[PDB]
Amino acid sequence: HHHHMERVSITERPDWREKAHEYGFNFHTMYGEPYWCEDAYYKLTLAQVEKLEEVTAELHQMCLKVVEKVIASDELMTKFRIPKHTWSFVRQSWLTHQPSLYSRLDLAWDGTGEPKLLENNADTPTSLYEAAFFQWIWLEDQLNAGNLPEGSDQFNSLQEKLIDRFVELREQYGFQLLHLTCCRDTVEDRGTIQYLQDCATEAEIATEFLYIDDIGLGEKGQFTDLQDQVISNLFKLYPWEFMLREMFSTKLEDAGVRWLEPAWKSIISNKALLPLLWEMFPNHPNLLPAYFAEDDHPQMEKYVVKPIFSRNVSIIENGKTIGPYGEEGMIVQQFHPLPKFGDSYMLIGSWLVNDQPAGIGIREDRALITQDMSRFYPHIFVE
Ligand SMILES: [Mg+2]
Ligand code: NI
Repeated sequence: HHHHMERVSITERPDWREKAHEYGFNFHTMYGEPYWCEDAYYKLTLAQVEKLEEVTAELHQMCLKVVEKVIASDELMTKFRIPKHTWSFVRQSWLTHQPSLYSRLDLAWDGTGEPKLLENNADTPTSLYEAAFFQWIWLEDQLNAGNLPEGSDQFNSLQEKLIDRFVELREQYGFQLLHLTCCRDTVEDRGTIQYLQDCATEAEIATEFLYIDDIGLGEKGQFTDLQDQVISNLFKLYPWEFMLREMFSTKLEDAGVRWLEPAWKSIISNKALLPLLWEMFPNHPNLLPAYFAEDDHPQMEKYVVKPIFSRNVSIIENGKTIGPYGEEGMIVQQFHPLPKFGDSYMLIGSWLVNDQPAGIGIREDRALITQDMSRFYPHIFVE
C-alpha cells in the first residue's frame, strides 16, 4: 500500500499506563472513546500539516454556511430531523450568535490526492484528551528518550487554543461561572471533563461539575445545580441528538442556559450535513458526493448508506439501487475507502477551537464500516 505518510513502529514508553493513571486518564474504550496505543506513531510532513490546517479552516466555514441555510428553511430543519418542538430554541441560538468551543472533522487522507470530509463531530467529539494532552506528553517523553527524529514536531495547539477560548468566553461573553455535565456512568472519569475543567480554571473561570440527573428545575423554569443555585453556562458531554428528544426538552427554550456546544451545532453534527455540503459546494475537492436517500439523486457505482442519526452502515456497488436499513432517514455517500496501514484503516481527526484549526489525532480500526474507530495513535511531523 503506497502512502505519503508512514506508520513507524516504536518501543512503548514503559510506564505510560501509570502516567495515564496519575492524570486520571482512563484509556480504555468506552462510549466511542478510543483505546490508547503507542507501539507505533504516524509521521507526516510539514506540507501535509499545512494542507490539513487549510482544509479544516475552510470546511468549518462551509459548515457555517450550511447552518445559515438550514436555520432559514422549515423544510431543511425537517430534513435534518431537528424536532419541531425545538426549532425556536435551536434557531434563537443561531440568531443570537451563541459561541462554540470545539469541533472535530473526520478526514480520509494518506497524503495522496485530496483529504475528504467524512463527518463533522461538532457536538460531543471523542478523543479530545489524547489529542490535546496525552500525545503531547508522549512527544516530549520520546524525544527525551532519543526515540524520535531530532526535529520532531506535532500538529497540536489544542490546549493553548482551548485556554485562550475560555479566556475569550469569560472576558468577552461573560462566562464567569461554567457548569460541566455528562450522563452518570458514562465518561465522567475518562479524563475529558477534568481536563476541560483544568483549562477553564487556568482561564480563571469558576467551574462546577454535576451529572445530568443532578440538574434541578426551578420555579421559573431555571436549571439549578447541586447547591440549588442557578446554572447560567453549561458545557455538556452529551449530544443534542438525544437531548432534543428527551422528556421535558420543551423546557430548554426557556431555561436561560447558554450551552457548550450551543444548540445550533445540532445542525452540523449529523449526517444530513454531507448532502447539503455537496449541494452548496458541488465538486469541492475535499467533499464526497452525498444525497438524501429519499430524494431523486444520481446513481453511484459504489456507495454507502448511513442513517442521518448517529445511532450501523451498509455498502452497495455495481450501480444498484437501495438493504436491511431501507431508505427513510438515510443519506447516501460515494464509497471512498480509508487508507490501509497493515491490517488497519486509518482516519484523521482534525480539530477546531471555535473556527481555528488546532491539530490532529489519528485513529485506526480493523473494520471498514465503523462509527468510532477503536484505537488512537500519536503522531509527529518533520521537515
Ligand atoms: Mg422566549
Ligand atoms: Ni497511579
